[PDB]
Amino acid sequence: GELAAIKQELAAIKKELAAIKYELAAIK
Amino acid sequence: GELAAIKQELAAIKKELAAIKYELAAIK
Amino acid sequence: GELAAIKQELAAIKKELAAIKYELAAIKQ
Repeated sequence: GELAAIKQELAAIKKELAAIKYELAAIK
Repeated sequence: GELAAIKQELAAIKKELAAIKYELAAIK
Repeated sequence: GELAAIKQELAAIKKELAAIKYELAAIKQ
C-alpha cells in the first residue's frame, strides 16, 4: 500500500487546493 | 532514496495546505 | 513511469501553493 497511499494523498490535495481557490476568488 | 523522498515532499505540502486554509478562514 | 508522473504532480502542486501564498500575502496588505 505505499504507492497507493501516495496517490490517495495526491488526489486529496486537489480537493484542498479547490477549497482554497474558491475562498481566494470570493475575497477578490 | 528517490522513492522514499516523496513522503517528505507530501508531509511538507500537507503542513502548508493546513496553514493556508487556516489563514484564509481567519481573515473572512 | 510512476516516479515521473508523481514528480510532475508535486511540481504542479508547489506552483499552485506558491501562487496562493503570494496572493494571500498581497491581500493581508
